[PDB]
Amino acid sequence: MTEYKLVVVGADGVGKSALTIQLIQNHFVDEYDRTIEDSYRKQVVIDGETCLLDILDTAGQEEYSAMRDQYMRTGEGFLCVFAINNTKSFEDIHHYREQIKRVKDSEDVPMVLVGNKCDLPSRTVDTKQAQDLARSYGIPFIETSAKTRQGVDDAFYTLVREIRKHKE
Ligand SMILES: Nc1nc2c(ncn2[C@@H]2O[C@H](COP(=O)(O)OP(=O)(O)O)[C@@H](O)[C@H]2O)c(=O)[nH]1
Ligand SMILES: [Mg+2]
Repeated sequence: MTEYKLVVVGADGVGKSALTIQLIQNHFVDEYDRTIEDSYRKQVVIDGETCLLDILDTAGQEEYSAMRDQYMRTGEGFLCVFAINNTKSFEDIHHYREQIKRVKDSEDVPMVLVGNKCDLPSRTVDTKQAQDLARSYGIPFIETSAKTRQGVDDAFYTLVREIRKHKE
């Protein structure tokens, strides 16, 4: 049974926890403590392959965790999430990409740029901005809404496909 070890990163409030729970539990969580970091596991079928997902929902807290360390070290792909109504969160993305490059000592890490909250009308980052940024990195860009499930499987599955390419 293939396992994929994914990590969800991004600024506070972008929806990292909502997207992870929406994937795992198929419901949209209104409020979830911003300082809570946890791992989730679900067996799924991606493209006809049954596999295990093992997902760390980061909170970027400073107290030490040894789980945090192993997933950064052993994690195989990363979701870099910003919100489309949050210009500062899109500006924060570079910091997170550079941190992942450092942990993997590599410019080629499986990674997907996710622009969350696409159910909102007050959009300050347009698709081209985000598409230009993902092309710069050579990684996919996927629009998500944790609230209605739009793109949620696509974001997590596309990353797994990025992991598959790397493993070849
Ligand atoms: N409208 C909308 N709100 C969202 C979406 N995802 C998350 N939120 C809301 O944004 C806030 C932060 O979400 P949370 O999952 O705690 O973000 P985190 O800090 O990245 O873990 C919460 O109030 C969520 O209800 C979304 O797709 N659409
Ligand atoms: Mg959270």
